Amino acid sequence: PQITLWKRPIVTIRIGGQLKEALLDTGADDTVLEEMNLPGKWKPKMIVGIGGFVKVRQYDQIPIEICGHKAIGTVLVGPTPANIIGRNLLTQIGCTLNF
Amino acid sequence: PQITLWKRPIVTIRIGGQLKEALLDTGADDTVLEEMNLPGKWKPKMIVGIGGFVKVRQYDQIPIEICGHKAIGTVLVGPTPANIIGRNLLTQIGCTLNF
Ligand SMILES: CC(C)CN(C[C@@H](O)[C@H](Cc1ccccc1)NC(=O)O[C@H]1CCOC1)S(=O)(=O)c1ccc(N)cc1
Repeated sequence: PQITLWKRPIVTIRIGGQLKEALLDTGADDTVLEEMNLPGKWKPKMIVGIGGFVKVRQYDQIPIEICGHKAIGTVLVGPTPANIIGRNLLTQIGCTLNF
Repeated sequence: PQITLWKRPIVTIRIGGQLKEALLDTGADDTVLEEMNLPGKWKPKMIVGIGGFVKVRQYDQIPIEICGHKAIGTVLVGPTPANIIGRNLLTQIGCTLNF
């Protein structure tokens, strides 16, 4: 699709057999989801945003779908105020910025 | 242009007669630049990011150019780890996300 930017680029994603809303975020290297459960082993990671450093759990090889586009990727979980789809997945599904 | 996302979508902007690099950030409602001096008067504002709330200065009607595209808009200045161009300007210059 083409996603315009006068409103937040919120889309529907699928993870862990559930549908959620997430922000398509070109300014995030990595994908971060608000607190939830994911299966198996996770490493702790540090990310930096505005406001400073946040400790999150990194899950590898997580099946996920973003507007009908399927992928398996790394997904960080922790205290973010918004589900965020970052460049690791945006590139995978072929997303570009155009003007 | 078309800007791909396997690397950070960093572009050249012009503001206050200087060229700087900035992140095209679909996940930022607003444009925030690292500390700099800008003409005239400013209101304080609070923004939220992944690590919490940050106090910034809001300058209105700032002439700016983003990758060859000229505009006048709101620009916030504050302690951000990166120059970021948010949806206020991205929409103006006709940015979309496409996949
Ligand atoms: C600070 C930039 C460079 C990186 N952030 C992405 C930005 O798009 C960030 C996304 C966000 C949306 C909603 C709530 C909180 C954060 N928006 C942001 O700060 O909104 C400010 C900027 C102006 O208006 C408000 S990030 O969240 O810290 C980030 C960093 C690393 C990873 N792996 C994931 C996310």
